[PDB]
Amino acid sequence: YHIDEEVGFALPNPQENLPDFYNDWMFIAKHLPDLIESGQLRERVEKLNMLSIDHLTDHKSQRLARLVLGCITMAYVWGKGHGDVRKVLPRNIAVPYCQLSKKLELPPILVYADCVLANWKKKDPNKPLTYENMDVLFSFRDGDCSKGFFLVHLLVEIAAASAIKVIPTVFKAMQMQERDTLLKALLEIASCLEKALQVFHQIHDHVNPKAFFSVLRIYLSGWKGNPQLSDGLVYEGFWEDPKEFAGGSAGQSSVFQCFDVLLGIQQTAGGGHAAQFLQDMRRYMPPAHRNFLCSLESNPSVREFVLSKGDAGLREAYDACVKALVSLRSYHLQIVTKYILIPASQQPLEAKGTGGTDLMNFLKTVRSTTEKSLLKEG
Ligand code: HEM
Ligand SMILES: N[C@@H](Cc1c[nH]c2ccccc12)C(=O)O
Ligand SMILES: OCCc1c[nH]c2ccccc12
Ligand SMILES: [C-]#N
Repeated sequence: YHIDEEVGFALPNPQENLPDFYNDWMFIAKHLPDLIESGQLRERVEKLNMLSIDHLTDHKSQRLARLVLGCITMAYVWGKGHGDVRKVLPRNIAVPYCQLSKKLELPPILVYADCVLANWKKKDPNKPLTYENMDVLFSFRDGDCSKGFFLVHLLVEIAAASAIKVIPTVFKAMQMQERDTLLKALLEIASCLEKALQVFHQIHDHVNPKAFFSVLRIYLSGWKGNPQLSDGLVYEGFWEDPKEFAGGSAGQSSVFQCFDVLLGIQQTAGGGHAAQFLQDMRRYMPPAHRNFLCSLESNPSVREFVLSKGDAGLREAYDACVKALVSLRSYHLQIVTKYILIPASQQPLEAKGTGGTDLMNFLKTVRSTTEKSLLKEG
């Protein structure tokens, strides 16, 4: 399902530079801070050629092109970020992006898989994976803190993906009726999620609230139920009409949905607005990751197994994992308070996320549903 023991769902060292045929593309993406502040970005994209996508070799190259075309499309649509919006996207950039998006089974807009999972490099390949030894490929503006913002996600993915290699043990242990193995395995998955919470903490160090809310957040925004492009973005040449597509969010990460599926926390059940979002966001993941969540869903329920056995140590191990998810979501709400709610209040009905959710009801519903799945002695 394209999963690595070392790095998780991220590409193990993604493609940094394209074939030379797409040098028009790579120049605009690499120098986005300057071109946007100059006010000359839109002319530079409007004055382009319609480059055909046939000469992109493999998956790693196509995933860099997604990121290049995606970043460019955001810089073009939003502009300097003040209100001057572009409701129509040029035929020269839009058609190859739509064609590349249809080939990779993704929507034509920047997603988590682009701007986090394909948007990094190792400085000194020998040394271990960390904030000092890592750097993003692309930023949007100067002082947008995109290095810290994107890489904190990637490091939390990596921390959480230590658990993903334990999953086959869990289902093998249930199938073979091996209780002690299943107990050990669940505690290891809990241990990984606790360590993922510690990796989360550094967002305060590497990301400034005002920088995030006012500068960066507008470039991660999309155009599905967005007042600025209410009908949607027009992909000229490729599509007849405007088309709505949700903006980027960590809700588009597979790691952060898979533990709910693993543990039998039914976030996607019920038909309410939150479940609908979390399901819909699986179409904003690359197909291999969508299949991982699928495969995991098709397995027998760990929850049902644990409740059936009348076993305290097994229930407690299971609860460790659920607690860890509740801790992450509770902390994420504190991050939302510092990085959205307070910044929004210093700005001269319902607050909307970049993905389009009613964020405070949404997030608390998702945390609530997680808490309800705590067993507590059967
Ligand atoms: C400045 C930092 C952050 C802000 C302001 C923020 C804000 C939000 C918002 C508003 C949503 C609701 C969905 C939407 O409409 O977009 C959301 C969902 C989510 N965020 Fe974040 N977020 C941040 C960082 C993170 C990080 C670092 C992670 C994980 C490593 C994360 C994981 C999630 C997940 C998994 C969801 C989906 C709902 C859930 O399962 O709890 N977020 N976030
Ligand atoms: N949904 C967040 C933005 C966000 C947080 N983490 C992300 C990761 C990728 C893309 C977007 C995001 C907001 O409304 O502010
Ligand atoms: O909202 C908290 C973010 C989150 C949900 N599930 C996860 C699993 C691993 C790491 C972070 C998360
Ligand atoms: C978090 N989006």
